[PDB]
Amino acid sequence: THSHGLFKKLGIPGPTPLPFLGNILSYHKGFCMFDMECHKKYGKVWGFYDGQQPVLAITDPDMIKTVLVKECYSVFTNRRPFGPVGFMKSAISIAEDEEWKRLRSLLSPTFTSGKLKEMVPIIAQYGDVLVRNLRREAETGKPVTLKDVFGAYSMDVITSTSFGVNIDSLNNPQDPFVENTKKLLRFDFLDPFFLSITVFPFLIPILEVLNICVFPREVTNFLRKSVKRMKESRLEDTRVDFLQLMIDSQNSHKALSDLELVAQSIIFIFAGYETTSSVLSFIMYELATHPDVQQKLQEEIDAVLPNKAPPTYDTVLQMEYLDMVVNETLRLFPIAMRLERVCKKDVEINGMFIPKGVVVMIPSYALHRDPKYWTEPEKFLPERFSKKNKDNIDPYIYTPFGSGPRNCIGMRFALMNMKLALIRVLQNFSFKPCKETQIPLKLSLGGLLQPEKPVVLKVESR
Ligand code: HEM
Ligand SMILES: O=C(Nc1ccccc1Cl)Nc1cc(C(F)(F)F)ccc1-n1ccnc1
Repeated sequence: THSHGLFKKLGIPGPTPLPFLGNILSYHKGFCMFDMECHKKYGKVWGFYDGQQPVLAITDPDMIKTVLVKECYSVFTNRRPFGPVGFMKSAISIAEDEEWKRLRSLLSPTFTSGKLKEMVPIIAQYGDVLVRNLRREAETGKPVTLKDVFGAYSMDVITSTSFGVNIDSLNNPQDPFVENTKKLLRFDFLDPFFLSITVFPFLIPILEVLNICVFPREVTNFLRKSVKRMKESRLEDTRVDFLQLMIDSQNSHKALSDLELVAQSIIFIFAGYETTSSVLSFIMYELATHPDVQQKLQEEIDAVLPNKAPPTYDTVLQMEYLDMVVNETLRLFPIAMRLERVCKKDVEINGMFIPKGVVVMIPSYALHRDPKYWTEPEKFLPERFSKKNKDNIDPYIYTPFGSGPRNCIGMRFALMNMKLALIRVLQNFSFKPCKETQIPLKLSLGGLLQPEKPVVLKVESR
């Protein structure tokens, strides 16, 4: 069509596109598979079309450095729009250009290491809540789905970190916080809706004026009113909360708005609910099929934390083998699967012309399983990140949280929240592969990096 000849005139390889659709039909196996194939059959740089949108994939570590870090503020500043957002336009992950830079500057102190030390005790409380619910699940003698026990833990952590709501989600699934935020799941960009707007981006403004938001409107309105209630109730009571830290910044760039505060509060829930639980389920599955790693980690946890001691910020950063298990699992399963930046101007990077409007993509999943930089990439060898071998890895081929000024702002929080859970559960429980567990676990063919079947494992007291 009009823009389907852009990659041919630049001498860039890629799958031949079909009219009105581009290469969306090649998504029959999902983004992860499709990127790995195009890597094998085209080399280091290739291109494809999401409808009429040209997407350029780069794998050179220097080019990834230029896009994500070097020329970030100048050229590659924003991600591609993904649908009708409504008032959630002010979310930091959705904000663009000057709005994003202000929001990140006014929200960066919220994710300091010092503020994280102050949040460890609160996250610790629901680690003990997790084992109690896990004790009953283990005594039943039946396999346990890890997605639900971790989702309950992640929900409990989010409600206590973002707000002052202290709830046991597993046994109290009736609080309006628990019910509405339970629907804040990841986006399957290969479902009929997101596929349709990817081929029909012209329908996004139509959806917006219909007040059709990508997020559930009932959940957003409830959470906005809840913050309005809490903001008044916190004043009447006159704290360690993502909200309170934002309140303590609003009263003292230019400023942060009341609606902006609500928007960022919801995005923290959206960025943390399933992502933490999904990675936690992935981590425990890999420990069950490789008990040697599970044994050494359990021994290391007992060494740093004798007599089932409670974890502390400093002790968590001390445990090395736990950091190795988390990193290697993220290498096998980068749940973002991709990193995207929009080229706002005509620019040349590392001797390559990038015309304005092209979406530049970094295939995180494809790079993390590339035989070039990784040895036996299909295996779970957590020793790759040993202190001696933790330098050979290129920090721009392994990008689980992204890189540059637009990386995951909650990387330290997520890593601490995940590790705090892993210490408590492993030092009390051991996990064995039940029959229903798929030993060669298969990944889903949709837009999410999730297993084909929910991971079920046998759990027992230690
Ligand atoms: C283990 C779970 C998580 C993983 C694997 C993950 C990964 C990522 C990735 C790959 C990005 C895109 C970075 C890039 O484009 O350069 C991102 C962005 C972001 N994440 Fe996370 N994330 C996780 C959890 C969280 C949590 C719990 C929070 C909230 C406390 C959070 C807050 C954010 C924000 C605010 C951004 C956008 C930052 C920006 O646009 O400037 N993430 N994350
Ligand atoms: O852009 C993303 N990539 C991603 C990261 C982790 C897991 C899965 C994915 Cl696909 N995720 C994202 C998107 C939004 C937006 F929909 F508002 F754009 C808001 C928050 C996050 N997010 C999740 C975890 N950390 C950040």
